[PDB]
Amino acid sequence: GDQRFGDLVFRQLAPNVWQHTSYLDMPGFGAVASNGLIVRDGGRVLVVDTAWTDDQTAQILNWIKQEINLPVALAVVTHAHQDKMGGMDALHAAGIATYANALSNQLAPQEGMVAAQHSLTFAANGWVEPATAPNFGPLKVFYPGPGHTSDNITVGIDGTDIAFGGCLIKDSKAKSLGNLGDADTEHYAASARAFGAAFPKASMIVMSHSAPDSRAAITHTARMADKLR
Ligand SMILES: Cc1cc2oc(=O)cc(CP(=O)(O)O)c2cc1C
Ligand SMILES: [Zn+2]
Ligand SMILES: [Zn+2]
Repeated sequence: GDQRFGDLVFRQLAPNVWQHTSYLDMPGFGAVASNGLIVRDGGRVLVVDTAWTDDQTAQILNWIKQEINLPVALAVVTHAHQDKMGGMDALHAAGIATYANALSNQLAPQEGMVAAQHSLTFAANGWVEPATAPNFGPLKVFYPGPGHTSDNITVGIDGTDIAFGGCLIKDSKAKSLGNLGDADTEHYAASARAFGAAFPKASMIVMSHSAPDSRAAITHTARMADKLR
């Protein structure tokens, strides 16, 4: 199931979808895994989230070249923290068009991140304004409200049972909501439930720091966030 490729791990989730996993030593927390996605859409590849670092992200591109061998048309990154945007320079060095929530791009410099080239904006109901996400193919981008961060976004993969919650969603056995340093504790619970409601048929919930889980990940994350109120 898991394919080790250098210091990264890749796991196929569906015929056209793989999870990428990279690791960073956090003093006091061990070597922390972070997950993103790789999607083949016909003759091109779409990426959700970088790895923690430029070098790791270049290795994702190397894995794509060896295992898929199609151009990477774009990447979308799901908030302005290192696990999701730390490898932006590697995407730009490779010539890949990059997208993030406008707010993520605004926050990127102060977070020590490099902004994506393009900014996504969202309707009042949370769905991305399609003009800002051209050529996204099966990627359906949804802003659920502030939670893990104020800028966190989520992605469903049309034609699959997969939805990606990023750092907003924790697994059904998680003991905490993780890093709340930039979290909106008041709105977290509602944002988690809004993610589930935006992707009601998604049976495989992919997230940043745990293996894919059932929809119980959503209901359990929302119960834990209730305590922050
Ligand atoms: C323990 C911990 C602390 C953190 O402090 C930060 O400032 C940013 C992150 C990355 P995050 O997972 O929040 O996107 C972070 C991650 C972990 C595990
Ligand atoms: Zn984060
Ligand atoms: Zn995280």
